[PDB]
Amino acid sequence: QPIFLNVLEAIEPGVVCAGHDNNQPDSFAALLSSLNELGERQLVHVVKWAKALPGFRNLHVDDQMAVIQYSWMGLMVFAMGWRSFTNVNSAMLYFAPDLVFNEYRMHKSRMYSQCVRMRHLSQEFGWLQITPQEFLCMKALLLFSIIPVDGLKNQKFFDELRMNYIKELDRIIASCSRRFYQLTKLLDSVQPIARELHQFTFDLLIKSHMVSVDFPEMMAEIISVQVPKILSGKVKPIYFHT
Ligand SMILES: C[C@]12CCC(=O)C[C@@H]1CC[C@@H]1[C@@H]2CC[C@]2(C)[C@@H](O)CC[C@@H]12
Repeated sequence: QPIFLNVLEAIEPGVVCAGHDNNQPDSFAALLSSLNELGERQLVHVVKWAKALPGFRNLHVDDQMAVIQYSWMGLMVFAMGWRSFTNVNSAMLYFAPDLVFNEYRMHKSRMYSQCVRMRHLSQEFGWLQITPQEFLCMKALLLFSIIPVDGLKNQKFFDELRMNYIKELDRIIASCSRRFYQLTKLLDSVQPIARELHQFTFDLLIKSHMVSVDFPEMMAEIISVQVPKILSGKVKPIYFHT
């Protein structure tokens, strides 16, 4: 109904295929290379989504790219959890229409423990009865949920932007106080999942040539330049709850 939800609903990216050959057997190299390629493809959509968000041009240009390059993992995981919930009721991880992870592929990817936590996130959309509007509002907040400890180039504009995206989530929610507690808690729970994936993908990139896993260009750069800033503690998530 407001101008805010109109925009989020209008800019929400469509379907993104991974390009996975489902005829080949489920090897560690094949699954991860297809996930990597899906990441490269989704990263193009996340950029164009982010730039079309209300007030996103208020940020400094370096801060615009920085906030995208830090928050992409959590954003994509959260959207994937939503796809998994809506399509297959959180039974499998719906990374893309041509890349759906069953229990076997959770195991063959050597990421079973991480896939379990992502499936658990997907089940929370069902357990908490999250609406599409709450999903979109929450997802938009995740873009503004990880920053350098030293701060951004223009920190005031980020703070003002983050404040307003919190306000919009509180609005579309509305002893209802428990709701906001729960949604903030669910948003916080994305961050530990994203950190495990940051560690996994970083380790995988280092050893990629040995295990024949293919990393595309933007993924290789971001995982080698931006992700280690997060893993070294220079860049950290903004939690709601301590
Ligand atoms: C973001 C992606 C791809 C987009 C998505 O739907 C969620 C998914 C979560 C796991 C990521 C994957 C991109 C490729 C990664 C980073 C692998 O290198 C290891 C974990 C994978």
